[PDB]
Amino acid sequence: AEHWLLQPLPEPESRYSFWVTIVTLLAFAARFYKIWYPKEVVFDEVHFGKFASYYLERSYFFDVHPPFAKMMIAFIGWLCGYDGSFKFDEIGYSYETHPAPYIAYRSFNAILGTLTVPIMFNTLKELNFRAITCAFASLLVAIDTAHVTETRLILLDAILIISIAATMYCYVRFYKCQLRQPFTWSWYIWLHATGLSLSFVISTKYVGVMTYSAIGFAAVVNLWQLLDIKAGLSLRQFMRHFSKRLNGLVLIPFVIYLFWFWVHFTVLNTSGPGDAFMSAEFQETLKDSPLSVDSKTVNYFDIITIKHQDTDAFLHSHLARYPQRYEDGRISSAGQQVTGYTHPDFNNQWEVLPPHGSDVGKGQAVLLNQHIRLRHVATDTYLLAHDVASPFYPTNEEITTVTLEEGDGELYPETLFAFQPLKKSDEGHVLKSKTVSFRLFHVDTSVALWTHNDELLPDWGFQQQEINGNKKVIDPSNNWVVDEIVNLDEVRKVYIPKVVKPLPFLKKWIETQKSMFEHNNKLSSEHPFASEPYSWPGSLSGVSFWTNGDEKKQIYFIGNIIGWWFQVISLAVFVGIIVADLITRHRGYYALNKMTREKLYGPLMFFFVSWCCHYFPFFLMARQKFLHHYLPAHLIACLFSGALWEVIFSDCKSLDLEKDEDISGASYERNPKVYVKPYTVFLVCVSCAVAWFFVYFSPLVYGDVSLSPSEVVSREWFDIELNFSK
Amino acid sequence: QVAEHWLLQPLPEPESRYSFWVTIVTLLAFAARFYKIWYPKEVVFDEVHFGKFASYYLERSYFFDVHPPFAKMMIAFIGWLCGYDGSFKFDEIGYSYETHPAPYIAYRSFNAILGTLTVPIMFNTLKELNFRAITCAFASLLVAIDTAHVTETRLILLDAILIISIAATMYCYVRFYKCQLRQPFTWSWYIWLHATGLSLSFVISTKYVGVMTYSAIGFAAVVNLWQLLDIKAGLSLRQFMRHFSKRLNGLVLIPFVIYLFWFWVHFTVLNTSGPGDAFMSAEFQETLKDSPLSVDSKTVNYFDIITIKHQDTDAFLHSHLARYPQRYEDGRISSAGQQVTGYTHPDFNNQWEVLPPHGSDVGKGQAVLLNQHIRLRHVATDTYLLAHDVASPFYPTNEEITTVTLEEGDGELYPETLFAFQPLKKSDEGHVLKSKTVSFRLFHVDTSVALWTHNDELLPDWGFQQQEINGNKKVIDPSNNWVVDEIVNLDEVRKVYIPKVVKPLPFLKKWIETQKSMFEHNNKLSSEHPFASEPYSWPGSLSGVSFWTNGDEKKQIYFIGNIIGWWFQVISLAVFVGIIVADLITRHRGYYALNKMTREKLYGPLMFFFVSWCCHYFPFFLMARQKFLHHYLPAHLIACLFSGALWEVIFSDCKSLDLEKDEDISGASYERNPKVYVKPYTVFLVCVSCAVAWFFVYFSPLVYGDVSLSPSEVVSREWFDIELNFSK
Repeated sequence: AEHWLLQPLPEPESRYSFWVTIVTLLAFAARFYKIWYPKEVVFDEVHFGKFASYYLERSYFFDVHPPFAKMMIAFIGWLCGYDGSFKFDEIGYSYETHPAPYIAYRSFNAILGTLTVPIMFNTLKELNFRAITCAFASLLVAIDTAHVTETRLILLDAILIISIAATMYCYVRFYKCQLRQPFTWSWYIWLHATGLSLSFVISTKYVGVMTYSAIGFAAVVNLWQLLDIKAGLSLRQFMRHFSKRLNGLVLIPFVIYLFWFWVHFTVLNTSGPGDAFMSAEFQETLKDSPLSVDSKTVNYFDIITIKHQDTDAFLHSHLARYPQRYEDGRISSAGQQVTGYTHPDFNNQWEVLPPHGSDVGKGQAVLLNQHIRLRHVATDTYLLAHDVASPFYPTNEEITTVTLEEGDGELYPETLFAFQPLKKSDEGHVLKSKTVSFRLFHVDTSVALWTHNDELLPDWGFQQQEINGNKKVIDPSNNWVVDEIVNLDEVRKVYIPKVVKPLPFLKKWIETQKSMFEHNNKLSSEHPFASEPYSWPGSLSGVSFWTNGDEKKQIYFIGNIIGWWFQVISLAVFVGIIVADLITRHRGYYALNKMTREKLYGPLMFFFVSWCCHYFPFFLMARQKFLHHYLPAHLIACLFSGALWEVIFSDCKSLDLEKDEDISGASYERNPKVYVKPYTVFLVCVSCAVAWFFVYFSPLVYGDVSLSPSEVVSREWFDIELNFSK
Repeated sequence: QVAEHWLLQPLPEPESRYSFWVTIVTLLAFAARFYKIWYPKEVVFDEVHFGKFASYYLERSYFFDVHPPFAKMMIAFIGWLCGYDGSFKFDEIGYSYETHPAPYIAYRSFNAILGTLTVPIMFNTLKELNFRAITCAFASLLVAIDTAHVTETRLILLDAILIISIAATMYCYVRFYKCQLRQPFTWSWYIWLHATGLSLSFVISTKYVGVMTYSAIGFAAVVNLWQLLDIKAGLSLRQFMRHFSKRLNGLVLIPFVIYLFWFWVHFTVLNTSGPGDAFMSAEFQETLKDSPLSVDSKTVNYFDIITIKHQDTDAFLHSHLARYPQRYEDGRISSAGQQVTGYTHPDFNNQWEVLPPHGSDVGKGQAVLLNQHIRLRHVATDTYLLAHDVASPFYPTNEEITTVTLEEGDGELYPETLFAFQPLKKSDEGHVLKSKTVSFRLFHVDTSVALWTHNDELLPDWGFQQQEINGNKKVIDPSNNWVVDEIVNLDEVRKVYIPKVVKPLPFLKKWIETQKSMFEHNNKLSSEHPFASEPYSWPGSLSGVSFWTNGDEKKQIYFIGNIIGWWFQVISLAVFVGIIVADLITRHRGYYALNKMTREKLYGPLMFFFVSWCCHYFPFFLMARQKFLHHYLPAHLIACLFSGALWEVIFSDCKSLDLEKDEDISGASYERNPKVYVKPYTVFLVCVSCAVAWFFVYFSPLVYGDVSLSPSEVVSREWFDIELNFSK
């Protein structure tokens, strides 16, 4: 496409500036519309918000994707002065109870999604297409429902898609500089800008290898043309092209990719949820967490305080006794009261004793799920649970205490407790203060100790929380932690500051990289929205991102079906045109003008092959896949479709059907007329249909409007299952 | 046209030299396949499947398989020629052919003939591509004495029929292409076109992997149609359309009719109900005649007295007046209830009356439906079958099965007497229960267990050494399967065998149903295999498959390629890619290193074999189902032709006359008869042949299974991921 791409622009710059401004303002309006809504965690915000928090805390985490895009999200949190306190644990968590800077994160993605549109516009402008063609192709991304939904939420895809758009643009700029004058300062700038953008693509997600393949193919095709003796280059000049492109497109981008891992390991210098994925040698490079520095192994004969996780109350006892009858007339034991108390005192102190007749001595660690006894230090009594109903809950057991003589006698079984782990995998691990949650499980009656703060004991229980034996052992509200060890040896009191051992960066990176590829290939899950590659170009199914049951509102991830089908038709029509051109030429019939062919076999073939690189490799992947994996291919299909329809509405005819205009010295029409009037009417009709669809699906893009069940069902077609259709 | 000047040359040697070498390599191939063909006198590997299918064809019993019928019908046809009746079932590996005489020597001999006849077809393929007689001999020798091709083609396997049909396809297509170059639309051109189509039909009618052979020939046929579409070919569009329509007919339409013909034969031979029925619709099964034996198989009605038989242990559900001991040997407490046991002999204590639930309007003579609640009354003790939350004698997690009195079972224990004949498939819920044909789980309604029994351990003296009957919590377990064997109280009107009225089904409907079932089960889900292997390991022959083992004699058959031969082919493929890349680079630079005739060999026959190898290798990387080393034998077969051809080219005078001039330009002078350096070429081929033959002899104990190896000799043959038996 040398003669086509070296032409002046087909229109004045003011027309391009007008249309790029309009489509950028539409893209801005579509992404920033109600950006504060929903005020809850949506979809994969549970992952990328959580990773932003771990960067701010400097806590080591593992993920299957490279660090760059997550560090960009974390960097916005850092600019907002966010500390990482909020964890984004589940979908539907309110941003009002724990203020994460979610508007700033969503706004950052909305900016990147908006800036993608003028990069797409300028890509076609640089390929010498008309301003209306550039506007239309960019509009197909500006008001696509899937591109809008993804680029307003705290997702990696806004950073991926802008980096792909920037890669395509920078490569087109590089290629025009290559056609005009190679080895100019501008040629080096655009080569290294293509490499930089390619680095950001692969540093966001490994699917970025498809963008390397697309640009790599185009760069190899152009290197082949420069290797031809007809190019007039010496082998030394060719080798200069090769070595400079290898440096700009492979070596420098690889150094920038490694730089993001170097930043990642320098920021994440504290032990965290990622430790389980790494070797002990890697974990030795991490500092102890600030929380772990105040943690200690619990031993037999340690005096401990036991704290409830949900109510912050301590397990407490005092010389007061349960009333012989509760207010409902049930009979209590008239035993010593065990209560939940929110203030630290001497009545919160329990000594951990081993079972009677055990060989277990002072300084041995308590293991999870081992039988223990708890002695209340202030009253010198054993903790006890029995078949007596609790004050407020007739089905739950009263928790009391017994004398040492009675508890070493007949009531011995009723004094047996265990620090039962929350997970069966954790049985037999060493109990530690502050870090190990457990259920305080009674061995004989099979209940867990529980407390609540919705109702307080009457005046006879000092308005303290009730402690009772809950029969629903698995209930997450039965969770306790050892808060303090009161009798900690001064040496034990002295924190043991792990000596951080250094690991060479390349060893650290190779280990993390192997773990990334192994976990990415080795993973199960399910996700009731996974989609095979054959369904993507049709947008035949989508993904539920968020639902509110009370308001009957939902966010649903789906493509603009009119826009996507228009692109499928465009791809099919182009294959038909190329096959027809090849057949007719093989018959000595030259239907198409040289300039039409330069558009078809240059920019359109470049986008078609680039789309193939972002679509067909997914048929070879056996892992879970989803519709969002097609957004890179759809982005290229928007450029392609805009370009194709300008060619179809151009004067494509050869001057002489019996003569090949590609023969050196043949006359050909250099400025094929575009039929602007019917072309503009056609583009307006398609744009109005795409805009109508975007408005019709806007309640599902924004989640901001409740739909009646009949309106929900009216948007269910193919394999689109929506919530609230009943 | 591609390689037109090369392929139109006279043969490089007299026909007597070709006749000499083809005879020698065919005699070697015969000797390698027929060596001890009677050994082992036992069922080996997949002989359990293909021997069994041969038996079902002879009995006319309907069976289902994931592969098309042609190759199995060829095996069955040898049995039919031997007067074999199909009595022997080939149920397991190691079953003796002496106790039940199947014509296994005749079946193995048929495959050994086909494996032997593959070798002269391969030889003649290269002869027709104008290669030297020694080149044809060497490429055919690489198949004649390959350990994998030998092992497969002497056992009762489909692969002998597949491989000869692929070899015949390649040969027939080369013959067709030479007729196309000389004079199109001759009688010989039609013969070879339809012979290519016929051979292609046999490939896809043997295994669906035969689509790779259609792709290889289809690509070559499209490339040649593309050359004939060229205005420079001098053909009118009418003459081109005549080529197109005749090739479409000979390579697609006729082969498809022959493929359908084998299914028509299959459904005409298999006209009786059989083990395949479970894979087909009731409408398909209505086209099958009943099985004679099942003349007494009949609808089970309420108030029928039945015997219930376990599928895996052949034991009947049995009960008697003896009681469980108050404590088992491990100290667990039993119910001290009446014993329910598995008994292998038919008696009066196997008799259970099928009763409807209490308060049902269901009368005598109404059919029992699958998954309906029922009660079972033991006829001899007048007690209801019961399951409860008491642990079984041997399995602490499984329930004890007992019986209760009528008064107690009609009282508080009523829920614990409720059973269902639970179908194996959810699709079969609400169907009529029938004796002998309908497998079910005997499901307890209250505790959600299935009745189960085993024969690895028998009850102690208090349980008369009978099988335990227990309530298995793993309901879905295939070992929980039961059948109604007999209806003891059957009325004379029902007793009279009811000759099912056979209903006709249109052939295309029958074929479409079977074909959908074939593809669904082939890509059903498969699993993992102690011998499954991935495509990347095949060209190296890095792992093999155990086919047979005898523990007493320490003998084994192991399926593996001739590693020297396979690595020589990998090197050959790599060298050719290097030659093509070097030719392309040098030409771009205006340097014409290679003579026109050398290029016609490289871009004609060698490229045809290279693309054909690619079609038989690379598509397996896109397949997510289980795969095995034998799937590469079609690609290896093509790689043998390729490697023989390539090394003749390397040992030829490949130089252009003028390195600055393209000899492909019209009117350029080129050397028409490039000299082969026959002396160093023959020494090279003899050295490689001696190495391949040495390897074949060294592995021959594992090909034939006929020699016991010491543990050190076994370990000396273990390399890479080759695990052999008796290494300890």
